[PDB]
Amino acid sequence: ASIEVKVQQLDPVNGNKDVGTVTITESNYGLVFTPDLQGLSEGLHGFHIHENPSCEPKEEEGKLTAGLGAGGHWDPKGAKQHGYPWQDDAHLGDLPALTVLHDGTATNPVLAPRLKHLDDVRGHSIMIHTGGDNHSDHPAPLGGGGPRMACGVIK
Amino acid sequence: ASIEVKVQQLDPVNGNKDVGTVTITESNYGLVFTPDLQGLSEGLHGFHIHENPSCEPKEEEGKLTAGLGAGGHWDPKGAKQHGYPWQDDAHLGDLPALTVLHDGTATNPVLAPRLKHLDDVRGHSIMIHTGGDNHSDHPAPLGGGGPRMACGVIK
Ligand SMILES: [Cu+2]
Ligand SMILES: [Cu+]
Ligand SMILES: [Cu+]
Ligand SMILES: [Zn+2]
Ligand SMILES: [Zn+2]
Repeated sequence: ASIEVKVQQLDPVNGNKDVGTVTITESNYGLVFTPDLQGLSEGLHGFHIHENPSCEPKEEEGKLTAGLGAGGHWDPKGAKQHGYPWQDDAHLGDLPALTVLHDGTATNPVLAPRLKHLDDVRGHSIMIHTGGDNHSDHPAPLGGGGPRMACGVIK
Repeated sequence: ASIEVKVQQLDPVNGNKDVGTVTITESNYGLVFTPDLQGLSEGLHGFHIHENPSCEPKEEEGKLTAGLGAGGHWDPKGAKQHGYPWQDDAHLGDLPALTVLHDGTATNPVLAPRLKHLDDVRGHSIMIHTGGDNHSDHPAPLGGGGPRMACGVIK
């Protein structure tokens, strides 16, 4: 079983652009997210499951903000803090950082040990940030992910 | 946990050079390897625990080859197959690939779900290859890691 998520670079002005997919599979140690993306800025990128199954933008203080429609990091256990994928008292949506190579592609799979079944993540969104993820709210909030650069809805 | 492993770039001729550390800690989901490395080549690199507690070279067909003193991938359960970090019938030493950014640094931690206790890795070595890791023995053996670029002995 698997879930192929279509991911798009968010552009509230001229329209979202397809950048590939992220395929979710189950392993004996948790859900595995295998990316097949391209056209992205090289480096480490914050990667988390957000609460709403939406990648639409939302007006925030006069600005149509990319991906705000997805809401915050998925936190069904009410951890109320950003952490490591292997930290029990961190948002359940906190996944390992995504690696984008020099050529703008991302194909390295990552494991989210706290997620066990595919049905558990359906009805939410996967977000890729412009910044990275140090898995802490220190010194920057939410791992320093910053703006939402790409997103897909898990169905 | 906390075992700070000193890592060196391997050069049997010109001499080895310090490139930083890899700190190993225990999490509720397995051992976490947190790198703090510099001076490495950009890209994903094969990252595995090798059997011998040595990073010394060894003669291969008359050629003193970097890191061969470390032996092969640590495979205490006799999987005799290279695979994913979350694959039970793969070498127990198979870790997630290490990400080295454009600037040559690596700070992104990775989880090895099948390694449960610090002591299990003591008495072995941690290897960073020149090539990447597709977590398979095809089309290249041992994930295509190829030559051994950097290494550290786990005390
Ligand atoms: Cu680059
Ligand atoms: Cu996020
Ligand atoms: Cu290796
Ligand atoms: Zn979070
Ligand atoms: Zn292996």
